[PDB]
Amino acid sequence: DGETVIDGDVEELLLDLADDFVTNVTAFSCRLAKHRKSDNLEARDIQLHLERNWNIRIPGYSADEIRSTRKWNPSQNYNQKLQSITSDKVAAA
Amino acid sequence: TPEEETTQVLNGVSRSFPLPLESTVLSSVRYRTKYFRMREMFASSFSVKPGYTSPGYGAIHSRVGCLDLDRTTDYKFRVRTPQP
Amino acid sequence: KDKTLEEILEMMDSTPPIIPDAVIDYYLTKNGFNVADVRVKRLLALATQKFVSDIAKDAYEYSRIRSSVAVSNANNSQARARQLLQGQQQPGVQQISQQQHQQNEKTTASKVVLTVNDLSSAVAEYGLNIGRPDFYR
Amino acid sequence: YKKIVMSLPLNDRNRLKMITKEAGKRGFIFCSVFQARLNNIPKIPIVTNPESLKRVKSNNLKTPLEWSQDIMNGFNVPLASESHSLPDTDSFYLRMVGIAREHGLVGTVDARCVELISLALDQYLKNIIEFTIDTVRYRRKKYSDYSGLYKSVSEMAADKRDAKIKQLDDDKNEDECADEAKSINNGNNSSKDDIGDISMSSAVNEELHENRTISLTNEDIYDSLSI
Amino acid sequence: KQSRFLANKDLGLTPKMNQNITLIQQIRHICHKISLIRMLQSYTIIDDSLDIDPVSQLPTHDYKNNRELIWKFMHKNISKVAMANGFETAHPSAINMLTEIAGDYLSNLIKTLKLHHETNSLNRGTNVEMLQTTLLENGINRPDDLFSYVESEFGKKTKKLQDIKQKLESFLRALL
Amino acid sequence: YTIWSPQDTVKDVAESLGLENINDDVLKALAMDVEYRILEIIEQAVKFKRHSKRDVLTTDDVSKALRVLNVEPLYGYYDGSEVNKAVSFSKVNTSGGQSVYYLDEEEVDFDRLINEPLPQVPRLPTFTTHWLAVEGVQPAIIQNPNLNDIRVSQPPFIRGAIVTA
Amino acid sequence: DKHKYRVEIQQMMFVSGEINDPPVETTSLIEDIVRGQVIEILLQSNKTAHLRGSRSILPEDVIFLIRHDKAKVNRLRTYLSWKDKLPWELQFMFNEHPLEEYVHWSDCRQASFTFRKNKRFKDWSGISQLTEGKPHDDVIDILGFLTFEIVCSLTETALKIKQREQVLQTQKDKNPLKPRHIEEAWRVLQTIDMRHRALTNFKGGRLSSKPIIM
Amino acid sequence: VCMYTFQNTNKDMSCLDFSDDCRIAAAGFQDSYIKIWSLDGSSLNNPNIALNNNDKDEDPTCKTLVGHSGTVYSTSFSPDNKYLLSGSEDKTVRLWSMDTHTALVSYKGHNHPVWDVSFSPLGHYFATASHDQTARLWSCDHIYPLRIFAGHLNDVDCVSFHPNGCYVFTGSSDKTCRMWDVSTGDSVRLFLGHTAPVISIAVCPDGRWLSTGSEDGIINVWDIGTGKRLKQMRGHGKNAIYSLSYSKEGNVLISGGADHTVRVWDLKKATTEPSAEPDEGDVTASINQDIKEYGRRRTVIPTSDLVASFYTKKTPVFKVKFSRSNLALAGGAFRP
Amino acid sequence: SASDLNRIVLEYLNKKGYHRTEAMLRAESGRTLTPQNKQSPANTKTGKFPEQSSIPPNP
Amino acid sequence: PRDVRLLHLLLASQSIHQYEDQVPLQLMDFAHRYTQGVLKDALVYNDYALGVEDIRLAIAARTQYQFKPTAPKELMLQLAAERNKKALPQVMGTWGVRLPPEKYCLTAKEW
Repeated sequence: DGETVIDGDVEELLLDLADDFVTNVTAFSCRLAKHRKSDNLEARDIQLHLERNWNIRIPGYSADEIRSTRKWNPSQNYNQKLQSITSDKVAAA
Repeated sequence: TPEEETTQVLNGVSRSFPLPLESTVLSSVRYRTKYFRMREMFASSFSVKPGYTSPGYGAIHSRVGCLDLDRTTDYKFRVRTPQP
Repeated sequence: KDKTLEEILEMMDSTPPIIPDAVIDYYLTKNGFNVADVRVKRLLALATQKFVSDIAKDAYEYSRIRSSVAVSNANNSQARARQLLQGQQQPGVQQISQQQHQQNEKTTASKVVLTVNDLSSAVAEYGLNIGRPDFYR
Repeated sequence: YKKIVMSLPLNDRNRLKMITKEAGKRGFIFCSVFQARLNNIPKIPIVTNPESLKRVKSNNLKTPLEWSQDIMNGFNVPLASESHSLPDTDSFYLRMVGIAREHGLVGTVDARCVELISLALDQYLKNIIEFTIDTVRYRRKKYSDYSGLYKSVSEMAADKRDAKIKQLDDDKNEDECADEAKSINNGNNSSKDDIGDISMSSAVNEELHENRTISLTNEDIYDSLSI
Repeated sequence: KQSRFLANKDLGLTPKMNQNITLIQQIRHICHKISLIRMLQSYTIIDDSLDIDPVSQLPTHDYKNNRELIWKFMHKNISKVAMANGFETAHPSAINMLTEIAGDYLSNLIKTLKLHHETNSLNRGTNVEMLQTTLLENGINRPDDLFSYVESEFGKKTKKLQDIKQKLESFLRALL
Repeated sequence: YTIWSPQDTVKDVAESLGLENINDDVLKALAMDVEYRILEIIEQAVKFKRHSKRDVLTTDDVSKALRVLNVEPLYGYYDGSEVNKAVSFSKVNTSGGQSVYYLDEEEVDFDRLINEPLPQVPRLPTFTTHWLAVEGVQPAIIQNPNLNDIRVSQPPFIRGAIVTA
Repeated sequence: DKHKYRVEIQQMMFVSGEINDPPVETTSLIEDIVRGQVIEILLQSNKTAHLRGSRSILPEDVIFLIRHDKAKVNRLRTYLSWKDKLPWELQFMFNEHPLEEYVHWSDCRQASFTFRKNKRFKDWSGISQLTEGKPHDDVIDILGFLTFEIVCSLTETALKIKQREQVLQTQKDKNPLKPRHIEEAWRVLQTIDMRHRALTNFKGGRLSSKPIIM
Repeated sequence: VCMYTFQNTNKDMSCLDFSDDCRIAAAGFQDSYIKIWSLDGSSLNNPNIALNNNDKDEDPTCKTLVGHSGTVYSTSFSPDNKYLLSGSEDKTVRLWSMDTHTALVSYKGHNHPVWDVSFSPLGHYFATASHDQTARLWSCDHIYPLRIFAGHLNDVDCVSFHPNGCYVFTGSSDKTCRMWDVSTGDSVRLFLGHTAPVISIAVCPDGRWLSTGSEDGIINVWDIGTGKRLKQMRGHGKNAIYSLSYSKEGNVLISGGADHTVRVWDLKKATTEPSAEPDEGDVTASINQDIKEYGRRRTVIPTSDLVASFYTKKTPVFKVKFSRSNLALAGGAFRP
Repeated sequence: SASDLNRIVLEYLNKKGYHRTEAMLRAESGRTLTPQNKQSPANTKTGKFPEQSSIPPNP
Repeated sequence: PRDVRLLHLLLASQSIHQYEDQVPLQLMDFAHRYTQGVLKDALVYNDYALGVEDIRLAIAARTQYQFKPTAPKELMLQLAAERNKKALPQVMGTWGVRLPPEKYCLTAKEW
């Protein structure tokens, strides 16, 4: 169905894009590795930073510790207040 | 009285200004590296003529930051300046 | 054979979509690009209609899953059709209506409500994030 | 004053709070010149804390004389705009260790996160190039279950930079792709970074017709044109 | 004087959508009778000829390019398609958000086709290729699925609601 | 603190996630940054208000400070018969130890939304000219003001200093 | 740990294309991909089923996550026909309803992921780790069928991109699957559809989304 | 002052402009039109003797221009008066021919909304203001910009040339304005002293004095040589000063703002040029702002430079355009 | 804080290479107003049109 | 509500006395979504390693792509200096408005 090729100005543009992408990933990954109170720059920092923000979703290098599973169900005060809101919404009618 | 309470509430709202806790300065890789490279060439080229000391550390010979090993979340730090 | 675009415009020559001409004309002259072909207007009307049919259908799935009454009606559909078929003439009523009253005041008092907390999840599938809180404190 | 109807139904705890706030709650900075200065300067990690000093002395990590050399060697990498090719493992390693010495990490950079960075760049540029490719063309055989050859230009990578604008870092790179990637037809692009001067239209100056041979500044730019 | 809005109101997809809507409504009515049978065993029809008034159809009024009349016709033609799925009651804010979403989708379609028409790149597509890639880059991945949707919603759903009506009518004849 | 919330608003979203107990330093710094972002929306909103040649801050003046600041759009703040301040702040209190307001809304049928008639549309724009001044005084036609009812209408910070030739 | 399901992964690879004794790394990567996909399926299904108000995950609650692929749920319905009515359907809106190696090719298809018992599956995938209730009525059979489909489709597209990389390599200068083939097959299978992107294209903000399950 | 009041614009008419000979008016709407009015009641159809067909259409002596996809925030007429330049919030500036009523060229160099386009004096090349804190110099034959004017802290609101077309003046929302060299690009002057977003700027036909108005209702004048303040002007309400215009021969400033007034200012009172005061009193002078019923601190006190103020009765003035013969034109929309 | 700004200005000129007489004369040039040009809008007796020489402007 | 009138006082503190009704509702529904996303990403970053530096990481993760960038004047000055290297082209001298070439104008196009 056809071959698409690239031109030189687009090559300089995409190479500058990649050149800034590298530093923008590793500068936040260094902050995560320092937030983990360590000194080495492991691969879980980079995989977490690319999973949460860019969602590139690289298959497993350390992607079993990165995969954190919370259910995001609310507290007991919040379901109480939702009961109060539903009670007023049914007592209004 | 509600009058002094209202004027002191409006005095309180007129004094609160927020700053952001995290602001990412819009900059580049390439202009930062080229600034560093040109400053390294022209810093290694000339001399300092100090009063007592010169700025820089090993193989920098310019104004270099003094970020600590801890407190990496601090907003300011010291720099090097030729002290007489 | 998958229809070419010329066949689609040749069929839009005969069958106009739901969204009429002047709505497409207002959105055209609101976005620039004045076009004088009626079949491109009908094609964009059909495209917007199909996209919101998909969004409202996914909202219908999200609103039929998140209610216990709908999944219980789908589970006990023919099981209660048995009770309705055994609901013959008046000799034969005493052995039924042990479960009919509760789901009778559930299924006949339940109308399907297109809700903000349903559409926000049906378009969070599509890329949005419509975060409306439930109270304001 | 005149806001008695509105400032009164705030509760007593809220008003007793909001008659106390002031300026001087923080330790921040807000001078943007100084923020740009601290984002510009290269910083080396030092040690004053004794527990961290014994923690960095035990794991055989060195004094700041090595981290300053590591800053310089991470900066001196031929970054990928100059080489016109995607970087390799040693360039990745040296740049990432220089960045990690900038942020404070005095440890060692792992050897698998470099390959992770490589695959990250792979999928990033593949996403960008694919959503530029499927806009100049409608691939009929693809996107279906039953013309020639096109080159993507910089105007196209500006045109689908905005029709799908979410695909970028939103850093300097997208700013320069929006600001400087489009060129007017007298732009003189196939150049040698200096031939767009005005004096290269007006005649190479010759040499040494003088006892003291001091020349003019319009000849110095012809001298630097050759290099 | 008939306004330009009510021109194609009976021309091929509005009668089919109206047949879908009245089949949904008149098999939502047999269920009320059988639910009444369950209780003893213990309608507001559509109208599309609504015009504005003849005074606002005068050429001294901008009856074609103001926000509120187009917003009301979008509201009507989106509530006409949010009930072909099965909804029968909605919050106002839900239809307001759905009309905003349809407006932004149609504006993005016209903006993408506009950007493909007036680009100064060295490779502009032809008349049909720009339409195909502006259908591709937002919504439908091929042109043909539109004809599938007209097949799916007005050729398949109508016989589905029709034989559900026939089976429920035979069931009501078999009950009493 | 600052004026957004100590805990009374941010903490009721912290509980909406599921997070039970967090320190007040977290809520202080977090609410300070949240209302800094609110002011950052407000400043681009007043910029769009000024360049749209208006005096109120309509809902489409903050909805264009969103696209500029790349914020995901807040859909559902524009409805039929778009008038200036289409009054819709009917938020209903709910009791307890503190206050809870939940924004009641009445459900409606579809067949009273399709069988509902279309509103009035005004005339298309025209202009009309007159003389504001002929030599530096105002000729007092019906189209001119009276210069003494300008006192009783507007305060001198939205009408400025009256002087005449 | 890992490497629990290696022989069964090889058995499911054999049905799609040629086997040629795939290495330890390809089987390990397919195991970690399937172990991630099962956790994402259980998290999304538990989030959907808790808001109904029942911690027991229903059989239709996991078919909810694959409701778009009508051919695949028809395949699931035919797969549930040898064990000797969806809530979102068109009929179920309304309240009331009326009344020589071919044998070796086949036995690999009868070999499944969790066919024997859910003993190694429950502590490998961690069924009890994230589920608040007791879901096991038919969630394990669907969670076996989904992983069989995931491995089949994943090795199918990995085979096709290995063949296309082979023809690209023999055209540039002029047998086993590797981790790079599985990773680019994952990149092919994890691209978001165009209709699930249309409403964020002209506004510039980083698209946060969910991992697409097969 | 001849005031052009536009009636049926439901708060969706942005800043307008009049041409020179005052025959065409251009108003940018919030729904992506440019509306073109013949101010003489003329045909505005440009037949040119062809007379082919189409009297079946409705011409209300007014043409609409639909090329934008965002809201038009500024609009500028060429001194040739045959072309129109419309800047929108979709990130283009478009060019329109005023004698066939179509679009000619799209101009794409911004990534934020465009707020103030303005031609040159000689019509050579136009400058542009936008939200990205930079002004851009263009040319009508080049699709992409020629200079980038960067150096402001907030975004640029207004733009104007020196009357020779050799410097550029940009005012910005960080309470300052700048004078830019048009060739080297770098700023030559920075004028400090305001307390609000500078919204309209204008430089006198002499060229030695710069005047601008902020959103604090205070006009002020500097001289471009010293760069410091000669004096200010304190008669407008604490509100926006939408437009600004100059006397053709001499210095009399006409300010049409947001407080529904059009005010007249003597530039040469407190300077070293007194400009020929009369030799020999009034009753209304110094008693109008000596009423002060609202309070001393809650009222405005005008400078000695303000002489007259024409109120418009509930319509605001978007545009003041001083014609050649001591007749100014104001323009705005009837607000309720 | 304006006398400190004056001192910062004087030290800036001293370090950026302005002689004491040269800095004094540039200060005195900066203080006095722009005088009056009698041909201010270029009156049509002693004023000329701009050149149409196809070059861009240069201050 | 307390935050509707607190937003009234906030809007009045920056001299905004005319606005519509749903504008504090829009500000509250922005602040809810922003704080919910920030606290969810901060719960992720605290399970990784709550506290204030955790919130700082979670609001530095999303400062990088949506809101107004910080101190952009020196990058814009560098970019301006890259554009203001080229001297200005030759202009027409026939005192009018010159168009681009005909293919670079919106006229030779077809529907």
